[PDB]
Amino acid sequence: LLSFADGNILDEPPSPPFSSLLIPAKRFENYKRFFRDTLTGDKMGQRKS
Amino acid sequence: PKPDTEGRLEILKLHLRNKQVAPDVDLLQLARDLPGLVGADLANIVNEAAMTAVRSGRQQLTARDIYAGVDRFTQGEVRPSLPTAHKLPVLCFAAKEIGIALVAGELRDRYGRVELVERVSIQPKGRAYSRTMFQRGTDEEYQLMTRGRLLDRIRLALAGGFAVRTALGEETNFTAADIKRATRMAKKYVFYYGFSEAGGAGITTWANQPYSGDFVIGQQRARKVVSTDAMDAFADWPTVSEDFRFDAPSPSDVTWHRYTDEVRRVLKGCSEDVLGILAERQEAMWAGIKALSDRKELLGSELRDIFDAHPAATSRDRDARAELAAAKLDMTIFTEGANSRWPYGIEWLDDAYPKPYWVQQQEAEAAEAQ
Amino acid sequence: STNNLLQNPTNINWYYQNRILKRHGQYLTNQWWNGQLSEHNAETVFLSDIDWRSSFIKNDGLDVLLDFPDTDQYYNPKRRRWLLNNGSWNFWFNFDKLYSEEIVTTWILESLIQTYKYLHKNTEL
Amino acid sequence: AMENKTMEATLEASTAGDGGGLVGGEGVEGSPDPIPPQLRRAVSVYEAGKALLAYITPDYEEIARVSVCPLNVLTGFTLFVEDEDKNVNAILTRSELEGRMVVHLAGRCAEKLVMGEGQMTGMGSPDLFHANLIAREMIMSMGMGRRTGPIDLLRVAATSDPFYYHTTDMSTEQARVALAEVVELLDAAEAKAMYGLAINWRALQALTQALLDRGTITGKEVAHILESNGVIHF
Amino acid sequence: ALLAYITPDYEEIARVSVCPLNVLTGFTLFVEDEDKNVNAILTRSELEGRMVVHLAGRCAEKLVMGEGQMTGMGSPDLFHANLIAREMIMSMGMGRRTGPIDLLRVAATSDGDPFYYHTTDMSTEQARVALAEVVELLDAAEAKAMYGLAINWRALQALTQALLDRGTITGKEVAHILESNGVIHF
Amino acid sequence: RRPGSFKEDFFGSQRDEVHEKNQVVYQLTRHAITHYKKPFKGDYSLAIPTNLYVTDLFLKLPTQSISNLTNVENHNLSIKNKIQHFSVLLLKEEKRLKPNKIVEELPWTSLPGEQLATKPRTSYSVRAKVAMLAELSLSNLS
Amino acid sequence: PQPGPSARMAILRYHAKGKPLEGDGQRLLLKTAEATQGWSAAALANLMNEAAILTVRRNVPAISLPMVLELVEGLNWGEQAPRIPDSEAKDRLALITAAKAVAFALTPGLEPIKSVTMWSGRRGLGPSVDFIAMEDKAAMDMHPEETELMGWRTNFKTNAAVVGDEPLGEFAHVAGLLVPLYAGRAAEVALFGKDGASLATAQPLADCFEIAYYCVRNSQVHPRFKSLPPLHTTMWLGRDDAGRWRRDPLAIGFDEELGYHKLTLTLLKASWRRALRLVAQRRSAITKVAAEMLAAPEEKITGARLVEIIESTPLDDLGGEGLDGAAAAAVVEEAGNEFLPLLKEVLGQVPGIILTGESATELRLDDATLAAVSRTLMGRLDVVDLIGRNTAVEAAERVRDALLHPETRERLLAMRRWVEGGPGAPEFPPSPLSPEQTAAMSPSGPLYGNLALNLDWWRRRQDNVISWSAMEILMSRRQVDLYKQDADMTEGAIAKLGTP
Amino acid sequence: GNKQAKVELMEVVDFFRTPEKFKASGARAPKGVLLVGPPGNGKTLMARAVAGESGVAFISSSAAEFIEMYMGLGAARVRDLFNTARSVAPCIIFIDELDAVGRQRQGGGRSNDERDNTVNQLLTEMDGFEAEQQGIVVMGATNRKDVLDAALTRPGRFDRSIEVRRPDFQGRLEASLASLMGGMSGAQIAGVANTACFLTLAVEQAKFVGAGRKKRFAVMEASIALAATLLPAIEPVEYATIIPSTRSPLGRTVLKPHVGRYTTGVWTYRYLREQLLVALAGRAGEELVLGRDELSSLNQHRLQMARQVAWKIMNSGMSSHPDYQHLRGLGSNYFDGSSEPGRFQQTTVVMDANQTRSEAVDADMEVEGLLNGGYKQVFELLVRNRAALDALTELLLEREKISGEEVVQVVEELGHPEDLARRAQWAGYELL
Repeated sequence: LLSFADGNILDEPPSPPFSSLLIPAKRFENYKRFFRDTLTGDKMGQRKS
Repeated sequence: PKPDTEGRLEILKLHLRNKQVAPDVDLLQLARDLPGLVGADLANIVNEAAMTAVRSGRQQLTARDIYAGVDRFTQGEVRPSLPTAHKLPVLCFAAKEIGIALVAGELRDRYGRVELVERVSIQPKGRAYSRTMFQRGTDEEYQLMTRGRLLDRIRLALAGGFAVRTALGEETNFTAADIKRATRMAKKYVFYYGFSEAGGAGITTWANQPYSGDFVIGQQRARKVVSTDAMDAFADWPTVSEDFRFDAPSPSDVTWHRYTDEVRRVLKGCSEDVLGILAERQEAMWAGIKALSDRKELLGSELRDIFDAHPAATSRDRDARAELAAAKLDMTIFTEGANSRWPYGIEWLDDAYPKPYWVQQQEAEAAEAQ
Repeated sequence: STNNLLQNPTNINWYYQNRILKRHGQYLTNQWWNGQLSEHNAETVFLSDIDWRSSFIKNDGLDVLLDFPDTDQYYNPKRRRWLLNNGSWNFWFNFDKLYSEEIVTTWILESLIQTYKYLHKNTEL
Repeated sequence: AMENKTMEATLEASTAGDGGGLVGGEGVEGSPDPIPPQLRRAVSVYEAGKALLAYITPDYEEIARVSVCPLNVLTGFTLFVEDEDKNVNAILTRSELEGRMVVHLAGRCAEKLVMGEGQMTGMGSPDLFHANLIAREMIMSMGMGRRTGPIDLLRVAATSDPFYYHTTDMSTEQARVALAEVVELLDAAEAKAMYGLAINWRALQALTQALLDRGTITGKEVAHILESNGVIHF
Repeated sequence: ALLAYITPDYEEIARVSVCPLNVLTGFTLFVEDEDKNVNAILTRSELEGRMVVHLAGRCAEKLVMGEGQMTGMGSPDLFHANLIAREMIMSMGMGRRTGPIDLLRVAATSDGDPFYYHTTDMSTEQARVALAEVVELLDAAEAKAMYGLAINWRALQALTQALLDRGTITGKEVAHILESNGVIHF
Repeated sequence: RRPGSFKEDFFGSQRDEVHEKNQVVYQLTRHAITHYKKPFKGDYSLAIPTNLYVTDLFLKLPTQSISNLTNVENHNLSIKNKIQHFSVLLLKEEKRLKPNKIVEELPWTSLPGEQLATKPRTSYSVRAKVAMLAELSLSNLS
Repeated sequence: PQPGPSARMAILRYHAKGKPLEGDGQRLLLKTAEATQGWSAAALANLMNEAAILTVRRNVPAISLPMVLELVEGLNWGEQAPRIPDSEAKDRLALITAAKAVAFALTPGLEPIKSVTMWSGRRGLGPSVDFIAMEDKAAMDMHPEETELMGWRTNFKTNAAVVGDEPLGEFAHVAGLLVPLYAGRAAEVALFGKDGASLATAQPLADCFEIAYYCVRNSQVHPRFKSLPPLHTTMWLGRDDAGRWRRDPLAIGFDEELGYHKLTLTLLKASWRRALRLVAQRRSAITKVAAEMLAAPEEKITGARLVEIIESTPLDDLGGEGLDGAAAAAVVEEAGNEFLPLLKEVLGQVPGIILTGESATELRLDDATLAAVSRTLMGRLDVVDLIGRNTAVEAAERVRDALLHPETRERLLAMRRWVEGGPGAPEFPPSPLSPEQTAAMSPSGPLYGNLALNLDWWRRRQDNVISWSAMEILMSRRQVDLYKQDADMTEGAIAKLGTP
Repeated sequence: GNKQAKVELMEVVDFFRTPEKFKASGARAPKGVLLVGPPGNGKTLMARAVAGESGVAFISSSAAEFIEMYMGLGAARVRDLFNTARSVAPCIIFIDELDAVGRQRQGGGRSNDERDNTVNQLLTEMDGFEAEQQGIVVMGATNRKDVLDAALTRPGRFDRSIEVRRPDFQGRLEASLASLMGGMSGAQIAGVANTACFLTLAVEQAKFVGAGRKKRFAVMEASIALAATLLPAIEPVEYATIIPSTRSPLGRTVLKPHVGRYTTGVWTYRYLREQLLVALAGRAGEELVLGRDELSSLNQHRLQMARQVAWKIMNSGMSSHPDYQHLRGLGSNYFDGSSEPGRFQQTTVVMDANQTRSEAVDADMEVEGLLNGGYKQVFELLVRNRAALDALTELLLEREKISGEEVVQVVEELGHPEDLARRAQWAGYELL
């Protein structure tokens, strides 16, 4: 029952359910674009989108 | 526009224009020590001061009735007092406030940045068991946070827990809140303000700039009082505009280790200074604890008389010197001496990280070429 | 189209249409600024009633728009729990994995061996 | 009634959708109705060890009752009474925390000593996690670590996949040092618990037999049994 | 198409198109029958045959054009063969060294793929053993696909020439070409 | 159930005297360490971590440890979603809410006004999609 | 729906009645129907109306095509916007755009360049390189996916780049895109120095890495990983509700051990050296393009004029110390891009090889035979710097091992002939190392039944000691010995095969 | 004046009253005008002038007044207004604040049903089954270009996208002065004129501090101005002041902006390094003058700016790392559409594929070295120019607003010979 903050941002402020700050979600959308067009892809089996 | 300073003085004089006021009640200090309050609360404060003077069976002399009237609406209601059964709670919730006031007086000496102590209460009045009120200095002293001021604030944070530890001879949970406050203040010291020596000039590659309160949404209505928020949010300039927010890349584990080591160094230095002060003023601390247990509420004036009446015993030489000795902490600073080039005292780093280029430049251009 | 086994031997058109035609056939003339503006920081210049950006600069005339870019965002969600890379691949706390697997496989193998040894003597049945 | 309220509160947190084991005596799948003799012997040994090591620890919460399988629940229950006037609702000392760690490791140490290392059941897991929690709060939160020192490392991020409550962002070397200190505190508490249960073996066995015979027992009978069997105090 | 035709109990080829309307694509379709398998039991021979059929395209590209003339058009087929191999090793317990351990499960998404995979976090030793089994299985599938193309070289030449000449060929015409030019079923 | 450490750490916020804050911290520490398996004080409270461990232990399927893979957060998973939540039917399903998905990118020359006036902003603007997700999340919260 | 092209033609033809159109109105309607894609019927009616509302202040007797295009740009981009004021930074931006345009025109397998401009509309845009569009690909009838067809097409010429009989692979075709993106930085570094590097040429460098990462990892056409067992090292198993991807559980240390990052860095460094060579050799061409763009009526040059400048301007010497600047003289750093010298160097160690070139047995191998075997196995000859010297050496060893066997060599020559085609193609290549005696060894008659065994019986590699690293399991001992200096590991890369 | 909108307004009044040439050329009519631009530039005054020139009536109305709690009342009011317009035959219909009603008819909440009804009524009154036609022009006023409905901004209802903005040099001449008050709208210009009549002090006022904070402001701005003067590629100082504004409570030093750099985006590596120096100059001078223990929170944004410059140097492929020198940034480089058109926000994603674990430490170490070496360089520069720093501090304390010529004079009379020789070597050059 103890996290060690492995692969996330160090100081990430809370999001619209708790706060009204849209900065982490605005960065998360570009993170998802990165996860689309250089790995994973749109569908399973596609090498890059 | 809420009234303040001169307006608060005018409101207090208007509400005290028909009531006799003793000269010991500093109207200017009372106005500066009650920030953000309006006439619709100062009228109640003067009202309760008058009723407390009436119930006391005398005229409106001394500052204790005024302070009780302020406390009745800043820290609402009066809880039952601490029990006289067992010597634990009366000792803890006197030792923490005695140590905070003592460290405040000692930092008022030498440096002078720490404001004077108004009073220490240790009578539970709403949501708390003990208090230490600080005579809020004039504004424009809070519009800017200085390195020495932040160091003094970290010391004043650690003071209560280390005073409880010095009194009991034992670590308690009273250091938990002080550690929680002092770690946040030390992170602001090292990262955001850049007062430390991290990197050799104190400028780290990452800093967590605070955000605005407009993202809070909930905005719990505590109202009035205005605590150390007056020193915290006044010097900090928040973000307010998400379009122009800079957060920097998050630092790696190695540089985060170095930066948190710098934070630990700041905390260790402040903690050792506080422990040295409380070890050298044990007699004054114990006299203040006894006076607090005897008289419950106590003013900062009488505390200054007690601490002057029990000064330090010059040089403790031996036996009493063994309290100053071993009052240093055994906490580990990883990057102290030779561990500040690349391994940083880590035996596994070379088994995980494959020797960065600037590390190789440090070990080749500087080392093995001098 | 939803056939998940179509052959696309090249993806040069994706880069030509998404990184050259969309992006790098053009150039953005908003990269940086002076850093010393008339209203402290660029956020306060932006949230101002005066259009500081448009400024009459004789030193001929005109009102050339001196714009500052938005603050660039850096997302760095990298992994920071690297522990062991020489000899085995291990992150920080995976110490409860070898014992777990060497109990699971051992127990499953022992139970299967017990079942095989029971059913070996009841083949006629 | 107080024991029934506590057991009902735990049962309406450990059956909300599947449950298992904790509510024995049900006549359904993970709940044999005649609690087996080995299981009730283990529960009696666990609760006798906890009661004995709470009795011999000075300045501890005193025992009101000790019950074996309340509400047909496959664990014991010791009713501990606090002194509110002693340390209000705000004061914890290192002696109290270390004694609590010893008492919470006492049950699993007792069942390991009596039933053997391999026959220990999983009823000691919440108490083991509670002792680990006390050690973790002492090292990483209260700043009672010798090497860790006074720094705040835990930043509660429950905010309510693997269910993390605590969450820390410190470096791997500092995490290694802090968790080594937590491990050494747990080792010290376990060593003291085994030392107490070993030096009070006869009193532990008599308390186990008394719990087996009576089911439930009070504080005075616990004190009488331990003082009649020649107990050694800490 | 040749390996799908000679692989037993495989789906019937519907249409083999190589750039049908001057559009840069190529596909080999199969009839989506509602009988037979559906979801009853997946034999390891059936899964190995499917994996060989998936690797057959890149094996044919290697064996005809050379190692350096192969391109990345075989990536979805390589993905499906790798998924079949990993499923056999880590979900069905078909490996002798990993043993019957459930380290991978399939799940259906409630667009992209219609399914995802629940994964168990393995250690380095278990991951290396499972990877050794998967690599052995995939190399064996590549060898079997290469031999299946090797014993049917005249049929492969005829099918390639017919595809080059005609573009789009029905599965009935594919079967006619293979049986006329002589093919050896597995 | 009817619904503080992030406000004072990130947004400044404050507005709590350092005496009542310390009292709250001391009481929370005492409640977390002690008050476990108490008659009425530690009944169901989710502030005691051991109660949460008991619920996880008795209701969840193991725990699963940290993966040794890259481009993943801690386990074999990516980062969480930050913000949590005829022709007529075809159009309604074609543009309804678009929560997860992936936002497309406009060209640097943008699209000529008409084509920008079609293709909803949630599909290309990132800020617009995040604002819509924020508005729905706050509407569900309120 | 929105009006299409024919609907656009009909709507503009109907709404053009009552208005004077200059010259042939059919051409004007054709251009304004090609140039108004996505427009609505009311938008076309407005555009037709607004043209006739004009020609009053300007006093034009008839509506003309340049004014029609002026309103076409206006109603969807707003203000016409002013050109960039003349300055030293403007001259540098012209030089950067000229270098980018020259490297775009010199890139094989690219679409024709329509126009390179210094002056554009809108607010946040400056100089641009516009390529041909649909309305241009129509006239010169061309496949829409001609950019995808540009890889395997041979003996063609686009812009200023020619492609001969050897086609460009997917790897070389996409890796050729790095040079135009690096040319902006290379011009500033070659002409001014390190301190001349600006923020104008910083955006393409950040996409160079993702293009090269696709080239070396995702595309699966890198020559290093073609000889590997058919294992997918770049898998992600699904996306799941709430959109959380799952890495393949076996992929522990895959990217670090297979050297994807170092191979990406090798490709990027080789492309940067190629861009430096390009700016060195075409320095006068880039200066001429910049000057012609700066002295143009609309600060815009055409693609044909850019190609004419590139071909007419002679190739500058890449030597001569600084290339209008200094410290870029490093450009003389040979090249090391051809596979034939490396192959000849490798074959020289084999005794009795007797190499002639374009002319223990003697084995009188020709340059044509070596090139055919190398193109069949390795794939290409001029990508050695892009793929890495270790990859080139491993390929040379494979080509040598194939050349030592006459049957394999003749089969490779025949399949290279079939791939190249032409009148010399001897129909389908021969049997794939399975002769008629081994193919007749197992039809449905004699022997048989070995193909009926399960896949494990085809398991040709079996090791009882599984290594701690995936590179040892994947690659062979020689491959691990040649590679693994590209691996991202600390000291494991001495504990891995070929122990000293 | 009124930007270039006056030609369009002339066209509007011309085809309103005397078509002539438009009827000869075959044009029928504009039927809508959408004035886009910020308020304060006479948006309603231009329509009033158009109505006065055309000789038609004007009725003042806004879209907010149509928002009524009675359902159908706003649509009824719009219909009635257009019916009276058709009765008047002709007039000009003005709808103000269209951004409060006509915005994104997607549904949601119990406040937008009547709003959507009013937008649909406006749509069917501007277009629809031909019931008005004639010489009737409807004008709307918005502050944004395209935030309204697609049908509302469709070029059959509002087919003229006439844009007004803040006045230019000639516009401010019509309504030496325009150099001072250049960059604000006509309403603020009129307010400045009224304040000046009530009293160019009004321009300074439209565009409290004790001794210690004033000294700290003077030291910080003197250090920044001294570094900006001494560093070659940094632009010369325009002015420097320590008087806090209503939103800048630390005093500001403003440099002369570089037109070529701002237009072309050519921000060189040498300029970025010297800008990092200038950003650290305030902290360095404050530390040097007041001692380390008097380091304040005044540089909390200067440190953020210096981190921005260092990370932009790393992300722009200007670092000295061999794997990062002229090849890569920090990776990914995705873009987002900002508020105004033409403005883009850059987001960089760095995930274990664009960077290795040692490369992350290398980048952090390089940024730390850049920041700390820049601080040491600026500290040495201000140490060796201590006399000039002190003279600038006392001049700032005396005057509270100095010009760049005074800064240049103080530096050239009290500067270090090496820094002066470097300045004279790299002078004249407009530095790219």
